[PDB]
Amino acid sequence: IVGGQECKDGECPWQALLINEENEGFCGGTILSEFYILTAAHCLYQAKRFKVRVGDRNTEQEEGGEAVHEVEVVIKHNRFTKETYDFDIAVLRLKTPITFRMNVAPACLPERDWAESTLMTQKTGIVSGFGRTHEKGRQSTRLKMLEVPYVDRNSCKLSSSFIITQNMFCAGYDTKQEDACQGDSGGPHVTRFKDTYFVTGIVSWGEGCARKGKYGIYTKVTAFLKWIDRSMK
Amino acid sequence: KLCSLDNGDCDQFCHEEQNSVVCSCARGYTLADNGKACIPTGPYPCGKQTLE
Ligand SMILES: CN1CCc2nc(C(=O)N3CCN(S(=O)(=O)c4ccc5cc(Cl)ccc5c4)C[C@@H]3C(N)=O)sc2C1
Ligand SMILES: [Ca+2]
Ligand SMILES: [Ca+2]
Repeated sequence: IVGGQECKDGECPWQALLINEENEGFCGGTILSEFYILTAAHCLYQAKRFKVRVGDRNTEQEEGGEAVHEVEVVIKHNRFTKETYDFDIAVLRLKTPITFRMNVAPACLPERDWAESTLMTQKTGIVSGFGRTHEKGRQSTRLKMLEVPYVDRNSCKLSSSFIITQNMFCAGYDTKQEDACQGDSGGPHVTRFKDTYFVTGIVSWGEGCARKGKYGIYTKVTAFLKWIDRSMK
Repeated sequence: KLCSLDNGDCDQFCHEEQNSVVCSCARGYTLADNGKACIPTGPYPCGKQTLE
């Protein structure tokens, strides 16, 4: 995350982190239930073997709330394309159930029509992660969050040197230097409504990070709610 | 205006049926008696920042 603030105790409890064999975070995920993590399909190519860490806020220290979970099944969207990053969505079924506690809790899945009409027309969503704090920086050792404006789909398309499909939306800022960045990918974009936080996106790609005239591109979760349902059996 | 008037007074999901508002809730909540509020079933309901 570029700009924004640390998630403070309790504030980003649906954050997960995909960790490589080196125990290093390479992508984010969102907690959906005791057994299921939402992430980006393009993330599955960042490492051959990986695990999921939940309950983490500071990778430098043991807070006691952390839990590593083995992945049992990787459910990649079959239509995923590396060339356009279209269908950038995967669900992970965990071997052992997540025990919800302080800093560990699921984000809500919304219903499609309500979400598109009510959530995605709000001013802002919240993206979070352990990713890079600037385009060329090192990843953050602190979990961060960032409020990101929904961006008008036609401006986003005008902005972009690449295709924005019906499975993507844009958020973030024209020139202000706050954005998601490398290693946030697969992480939560959530929308707050009356103090309840709903998954609205997955961190997908950008042209750099926080570049002037460029936006954060996110997987449009509301286009995959039946697909997610089926995946969680 | 129904679901467009302030979410039909629903805590969460608002649907217009016939010409009226019907409210509902994410998994892990039940609709209260008033038919609008969403009440958590058990501990750590979805979408709530944790306080303990
Ligand atoms: C269709 N293509 C899909 C993949 C893609 N990556 C592009 C890119 O410009 N990159 C530089 C920034 N990075 S990044 O810093 O790893 C990154 C990742 C996810 C992001 C998500 C958001 Cl929402 C914003 C910025 C992001 C930056 C992604 C990507 C790359 N080389 O890996 S352009 C592009 C276009
Ligand atoms: Ca820690
Ligand atoms: Ca920008």
